[PDB]
Amino acid sequence: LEGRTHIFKIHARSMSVERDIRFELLARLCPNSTGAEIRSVCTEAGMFAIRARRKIATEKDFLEAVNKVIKSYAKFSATPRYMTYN
Amino acid sequence: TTTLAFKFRHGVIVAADSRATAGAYIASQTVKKVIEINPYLLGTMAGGAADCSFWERLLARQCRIYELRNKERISVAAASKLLANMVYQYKGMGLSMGTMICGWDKRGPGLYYVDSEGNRISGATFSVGSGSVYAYGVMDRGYSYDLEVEQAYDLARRAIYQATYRDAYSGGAVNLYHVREDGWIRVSSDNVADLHEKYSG
Amino acid sequence: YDRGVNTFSPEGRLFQVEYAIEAIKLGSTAIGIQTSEGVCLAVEKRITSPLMEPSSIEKIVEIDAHIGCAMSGLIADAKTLIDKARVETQNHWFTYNETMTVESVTQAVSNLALQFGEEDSRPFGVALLFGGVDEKGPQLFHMDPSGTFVQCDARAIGSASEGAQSSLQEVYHKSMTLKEAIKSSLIILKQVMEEKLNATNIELATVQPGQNFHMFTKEELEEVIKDI
Amino acid sequence: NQYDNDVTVWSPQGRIHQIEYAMEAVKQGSATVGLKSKTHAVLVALKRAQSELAAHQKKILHVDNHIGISIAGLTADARLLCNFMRQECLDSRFVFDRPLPVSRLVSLIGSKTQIPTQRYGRRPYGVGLLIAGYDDMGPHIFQTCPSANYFDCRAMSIGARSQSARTYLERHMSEFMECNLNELVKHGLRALRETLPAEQDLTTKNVSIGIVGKDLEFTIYDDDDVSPFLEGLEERPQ
Amino acid sequence: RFSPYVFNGGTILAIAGEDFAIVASDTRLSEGFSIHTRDSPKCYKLTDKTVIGCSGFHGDCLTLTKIIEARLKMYKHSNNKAMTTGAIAAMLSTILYSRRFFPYYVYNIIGGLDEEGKGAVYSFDPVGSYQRDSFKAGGSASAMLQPLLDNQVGFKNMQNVEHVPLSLDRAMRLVKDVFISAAERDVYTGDALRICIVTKEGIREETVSLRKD
Amino acid sequence: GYSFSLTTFSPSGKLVQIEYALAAVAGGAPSVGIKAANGVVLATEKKQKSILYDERSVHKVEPITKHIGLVYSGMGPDYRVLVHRARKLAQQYYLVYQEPIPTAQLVQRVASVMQEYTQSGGVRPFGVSLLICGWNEGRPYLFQSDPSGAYFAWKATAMGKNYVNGKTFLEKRYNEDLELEDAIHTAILTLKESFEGQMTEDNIEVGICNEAGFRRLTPTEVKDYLAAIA
Amino acid sequence: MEYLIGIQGPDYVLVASDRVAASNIVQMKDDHDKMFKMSEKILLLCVGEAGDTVQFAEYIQKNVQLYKMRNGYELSPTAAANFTRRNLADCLRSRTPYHVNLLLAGYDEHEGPALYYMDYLAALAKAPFAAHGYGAFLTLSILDRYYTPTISRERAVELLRKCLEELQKRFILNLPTFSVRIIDKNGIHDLDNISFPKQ
Amino acid sequence: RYDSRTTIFSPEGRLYQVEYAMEAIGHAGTCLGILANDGVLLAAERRNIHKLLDEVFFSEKIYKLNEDMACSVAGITSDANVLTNELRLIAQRYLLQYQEPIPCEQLVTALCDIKQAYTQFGGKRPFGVSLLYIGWDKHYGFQLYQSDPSGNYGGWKATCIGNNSAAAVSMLKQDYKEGEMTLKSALALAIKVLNKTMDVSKLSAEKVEIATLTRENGKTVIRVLKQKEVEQLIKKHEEEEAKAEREK
Amino acid sequence: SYDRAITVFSPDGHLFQVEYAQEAVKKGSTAVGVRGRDIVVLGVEKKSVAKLQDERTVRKICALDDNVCMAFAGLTADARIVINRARVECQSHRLTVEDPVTVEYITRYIASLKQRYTQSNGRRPFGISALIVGFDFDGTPRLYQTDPSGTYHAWKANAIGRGAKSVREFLEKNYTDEAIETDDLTIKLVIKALLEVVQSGGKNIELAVMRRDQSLKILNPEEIEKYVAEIEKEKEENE
Repeated sequence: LEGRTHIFKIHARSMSVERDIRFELLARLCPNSTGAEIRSVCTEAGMFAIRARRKIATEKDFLEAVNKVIKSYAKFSATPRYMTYN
Repeated sequence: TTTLAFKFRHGVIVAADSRATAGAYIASQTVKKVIEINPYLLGTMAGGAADCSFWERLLARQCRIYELRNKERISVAAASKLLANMVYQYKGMGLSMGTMICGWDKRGPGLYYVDSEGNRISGATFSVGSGSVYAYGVMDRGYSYDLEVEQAYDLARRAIYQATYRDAYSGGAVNLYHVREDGWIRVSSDNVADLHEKYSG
Repeated sequence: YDRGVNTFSPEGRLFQVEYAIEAIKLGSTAIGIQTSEGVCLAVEKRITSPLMEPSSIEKIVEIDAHIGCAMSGLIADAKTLIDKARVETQNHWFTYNETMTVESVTQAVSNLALQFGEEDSRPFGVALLFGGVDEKGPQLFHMDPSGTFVQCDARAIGSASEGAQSSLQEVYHKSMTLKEAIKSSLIILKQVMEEKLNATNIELATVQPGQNFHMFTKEELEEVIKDI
Repeated sequence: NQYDNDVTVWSPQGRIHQIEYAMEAVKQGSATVGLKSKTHAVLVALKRAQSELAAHQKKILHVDNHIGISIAGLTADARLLCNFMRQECLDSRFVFDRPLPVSRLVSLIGSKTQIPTQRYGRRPYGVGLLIAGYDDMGPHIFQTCPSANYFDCRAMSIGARSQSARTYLERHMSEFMECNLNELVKHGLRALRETLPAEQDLTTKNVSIGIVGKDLEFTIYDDDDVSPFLEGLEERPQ
Repeated sequence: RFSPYVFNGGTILAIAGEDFAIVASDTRLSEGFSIHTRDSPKCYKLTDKTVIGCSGFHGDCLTLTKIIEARLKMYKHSNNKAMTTGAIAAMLSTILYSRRFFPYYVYNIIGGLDEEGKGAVYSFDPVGSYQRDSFKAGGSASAMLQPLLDNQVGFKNMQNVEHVPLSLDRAMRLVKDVFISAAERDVYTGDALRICIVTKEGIREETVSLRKD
Repeated sequence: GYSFSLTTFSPSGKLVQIEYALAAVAGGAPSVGIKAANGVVLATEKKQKSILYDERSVHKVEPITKHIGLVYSGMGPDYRVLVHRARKLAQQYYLVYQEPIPTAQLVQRVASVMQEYTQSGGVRPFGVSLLICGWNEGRPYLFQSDPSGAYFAWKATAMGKNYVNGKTFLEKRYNEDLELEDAIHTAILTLKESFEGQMTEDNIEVGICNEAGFRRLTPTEVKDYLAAIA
Repeated sequence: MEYLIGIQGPDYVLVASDRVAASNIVQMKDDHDKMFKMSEKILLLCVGEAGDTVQFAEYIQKNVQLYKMRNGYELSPTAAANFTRRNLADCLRSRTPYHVNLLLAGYDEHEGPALYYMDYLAALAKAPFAAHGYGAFLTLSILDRYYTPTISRERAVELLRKCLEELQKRFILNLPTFSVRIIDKNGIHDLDNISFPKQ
Repeated sequence: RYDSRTTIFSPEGRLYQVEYAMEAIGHAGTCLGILANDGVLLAAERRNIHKLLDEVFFSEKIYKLNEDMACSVAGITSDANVLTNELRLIAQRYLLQYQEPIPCEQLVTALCDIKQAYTQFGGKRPFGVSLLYIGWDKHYGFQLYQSDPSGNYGGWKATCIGNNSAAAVSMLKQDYKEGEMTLKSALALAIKVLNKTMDVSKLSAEKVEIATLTRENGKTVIRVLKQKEVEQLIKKHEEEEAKAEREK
Repeated sequence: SYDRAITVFSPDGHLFQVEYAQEAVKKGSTAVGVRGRDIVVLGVEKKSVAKLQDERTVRKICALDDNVCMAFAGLTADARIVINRARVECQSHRLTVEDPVTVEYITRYIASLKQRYTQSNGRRPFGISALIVGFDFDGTPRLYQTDPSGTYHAWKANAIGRGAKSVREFLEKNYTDEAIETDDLTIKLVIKALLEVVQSGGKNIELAVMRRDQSLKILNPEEIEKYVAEIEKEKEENE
């Protein structure tokens, strides 16, 4: 989990983000991934930081980055839409 | 043995004796015949001891099941109904049970009368037991719907006093409970001799 | 491989209750804490729709007047266990005039936690958190779909349970107090949840010795939310 | 490998290896030692926990006043045969009104487990029963197996790395017949300590101790009478 | 033809003291016009704070007793603790209802201490109703004993007589006097007396002989 | 406790093992059955595999009722079982109705039984088509079943080797109106049509159904007729 | 014992039962109902073993309603009567028979009103008028005397008044209060409770 | 290792066996029911028209089930014969229950449930047979229904069989009659349907079948009609072919 | 695991045939339903008249009790079994308990029945999803949805079928409960849902209402055509 938090630190410091956010929630959101895919997450939060005019990346830019890459980019854009659990 | 209960404007009055004999021999005088079912339900022992004890305990069980499943207090009519369903399955097999079912409903006062013969009925005044006809005498004399609380207390208390006075089988303590809207309330339990020295003058 | 409940591994058994252990983590989280002052408990609801009525979702039920519960993942088998458990405690009072002890409650469920059988059905997919106050006072219990029960002092389950247990072990000790464990617990909750903490995300479950009844907080809940 | 999947199918080497797989499932449990004197039988197991805040899981449990067992491995089969166990205890204890001889009981256990080791549709049982009993001829230490070939011994030990303790038993089986309860017990924890990695010590909360005697009922201990048994010890020879 | 039921004799006395419970019963065992033995204690020490007395049909007393002890082991080995006295009354009463259509010809009294360490008597009937009272005498001499106890324990039908709490030794004297007096008139009673005393510190037994006819 | 069918549809929709059972029937033997105006003549040509076998032991032409004769298409060990079933079933009709059963009732009931045996799978379907005959109420009848539970009705009907050849030879040779000896005449004419040359009194074996009832003929009168029946 | 009456008219069914639920000494209840709304044109009356009455009303009443919700429309009274008589005929030769005595009051849009009468021995009947109990003798002689097949409903009301007045004359029990229904082309209409000042 | 599918979905969202049952349906003969107010008819196709048969059965597709109700059939024969024995058991059972015949729909729904129990479980082959329903009641008069292996049922006025009858259904949408209950309009109409869609040259009577079901005075009689009126229906319909070739 | 019978959990802990049964639900016709303050209402789309049949037999909406109204998704015959079984069940509750049968009880019956139906061996689960509306306990309007898992769930509005996320997304854009309970906004609200149908064909729309005290009120597609007329009139008023 925490090597992934370390890579969150690596690709977090290497770009313009906001230093008021967390990453353990994202390491929970990443079960099985490479740090290159973590970099794809960080660049995708960069893409939401392009859409809105953002240079201090919020938590939600990473939230939509992971919900993009792992969920809305797994096969199509729909792995969920059933509750049944919660 | 004689129990009675009646509902009126201010809730339900539940009155009973406590004499239990064995034929011609007194077992005890301290027998709580009114089986307290719930904080919101009360039942009687009218014929059969472990029949009323068992079967009313099982019904208290079952209403607990109902209210735990449905998050909701049971009606009196359904409990009397399922009681009659449970008693019916042993019809003719030699069971004495003629109890009274007392409680409060969202519809208001709840009074039902279920027998071992499947004689599940509602009504307003009831009395079961050997000298129960005495209690229909003096109670149905003194009955009104618009009585007060202590009025019904001395009415039913007087009625138990007459019934236990005339019957050879009735006596002991005088248990008096009062079902309200929110839930039942114990009133008192009085000796027959105390109501004798009191009520003779 | 090990495509059934009847074929072990050359190493272990037929990991399929193990597959249900995998099927716990997809469920939402819940945290129970045993304080000597009382066992407190909370859960995350994860409401999706505005039509999704929040009180329609249950996580804490009242088994006994001092016994609550908490589920995981699949709901309906757990509901079967709740119905069975209330039946069996009702048998214990029915035949003993007294409360079944929460441990014997848990073992009583844990007998047919594994009585799965399709001949001579399928295993279950729910971990359970139990809160009670026996004669030994506050009790916090946790079992598994395999029924291998152990008592925990403060257990976190469901999704994100790892850092909840770890950060729990950061903050838990024996001489805790109740409302401290409450606000600390919801600190961990808003750390591990993804939404903004409000009245609708969570619910509380608070058994006490003097407050055996009402394993719950109603809108005081909102006040404790705005107290953090 | 395609033959080595089920109970009924004989291996071309004759060895239906699912029994060996259940043996390995027994080997995944904690280590424990059963032993007896001529007069007193003590069995001592290792408590382990899941987390630090959680309690330590027990293995030793009471069955009868003259019957003690330890366990390792599965739990549902363990509690299953515990209920069958206490069941048969109150069965002949009810009918014959006598305490049970151990051998006939354990024979009923092996015959009980023979059918799920034979028929298709049933699994073998992961079982680590260590058995201390009192018939007319005193203490008995039986051990079990998922192959239902129960053995009698004077002392055994099963679980992880128990072989060091087995060597300790072999080099002190002469010691065990004569000494009375207390020093025999500390021989016992001087068998469990070798199944420990030597960088940590046997603490209070991690151990279960049960003693049955010819005049002593089977009684289990934790942290309380164990601390009088945890004292009077030597350190590990580092 | 075969009758299932037969009367064996017996007489049970239990007194719920203030912090004690005294259960005595004779040891005479007989049938018809033949004495089987003069040694049969109907008192059975269940726990340290529960002793039962059982009369009526003797084989059902034995059978039912063994069932009770088994379920004691079920509760304890299930639940790691002993029963309360009223829990025994509950479970026992369910057992009595469990043979509703083929009853036991057995009377039953449970004596013992409560959780407060005070006397506790649960009377029973052969069908399964029960309660906690102060004193019960079952068996053949049941009507021989109750009104004197009402004069003494309840102090009933007495004018200007205060209610002294009954001490231990006073009650012991009462027990010996009532077993002498009832032993003078009952044919099912005598030759000895098993006396059981439930304290908060243990149960004491005491055997007092009676007349030998 | 298996058998939740065994039969699935083909991707074409057909049922393969039934077609292989029809392959087991058609890859067997040729015999002949002809309905005449008065009765129905059934005939086999039962040659032994060796020179040792007793032909007085096993009998292909078998009555079920005294007015009902029958043969089959396949193997004896199945045939004895389903014969025993049909015998007992006819006894059930006679226990209910106290009356000799019409043949079409055996058609419906026994055909439904074999249809049940096609249904499930832990057992094979029986590889037998039946050749049923009986002179019930004035009209004789001749009914041809299948392994697959259905049935037919023919003026004459054969099965097995050269079944189109013997079938067209009945279509050419036979006609609507014949007699019993005429049906035996064209029955031997279609019997030796594909049989071997060695056809003696013990090879061929004939059972007829007069309106007076079934009559299993003997090799005496078979030797009286088939000794150069033309 | 107790009484009810089931007079069939040309297009109407006039019925009247008691309200009595006595137990052998006293009248425990004087506002009882035995009139059971089976459907919108079909009614049931019952006098028999009081345990069997309620359970039988459960099975038959709820079973009719199960038909009514199930297909979507009401039974004929005839095949309903055959259904109930079928159920008594099944129930009788059993370890638990029922001892109840019945009569049905159906109405059809096609057949008009229909009157049936059962037994405790499961007998079908088609009547112009039917009753139960010991009073049925003293009533049905008079009802036999003043019968008209094509009679108005008010003459049936008045003849019912007459018959009840003779019922207070030479009958041993009390029987104060008699409830009344009427069936028409529409369906069930409750007429008033009928009681009488004796002296 | 021996479960084919027997009770399973496609890994997507459909059903395996029922599709192939419908593949077994369309390769069969063809029946039809017509829009008629005063009774109703059915037309059928004689499979196995080989000449050496007996034809003493008087019905091959038609099964007059209770008194005033019959049914055509398409699919495996004796399975459906079990369904006729069961069906007459159920409606005749209902008659035993009420002394009233069936209202003719709940029978059909019952049989759909019977096939449906084989669709969900039973570990077996369901019935790949679709069939027809005709009758009369007190509430809708003469009725027309269609069975499915899917457990569905169609409340029809003009029915459908498989590939031999798809163009027939296109013709019935093309030649929808309405208001005319005159049976002979449906006789020449159905003679046009089997004249085209059946590949029988000039519509031979021995390859076809017609049976009606008409109300008669409280009996609701069923006419399993003979062949000579079929012959004059052939001559009448080919006379209508002469009327069709008047336009040249 | 594989793509096989209901017993196996996946290596990530799943039951594939559950969602495989949810496909036939998702590939079913669409139906909507909202609760009024007094007049609860619903309607199915895609009647799809095929010119040669009767349609009283294909009516997908019925009742069990007079307080409750039936709707479903997926295939039809399984829902027919659930309807008949639930008629027997609500009638049995009616027999045992003399109270109006409640929605919560019978939905526990149905979802529970699908659950224990699902756990059993070789029994193909019901690929439907029901919509249950009742207003009994003082006429309190309630609608529960189901699942092929068998999870009943209280909503305030619902839409199912192919493309329910679009229609429910419109209902989120149409969730206006501030307009008190003017059943006129219930009428125009169902007219807005049928307006937001995937085809909004105007003739394939079926609707049924209840004033929580009445029976099921089946509408007419000419009053409903007047509702589309005032709907397009208000759409002209938007410009």
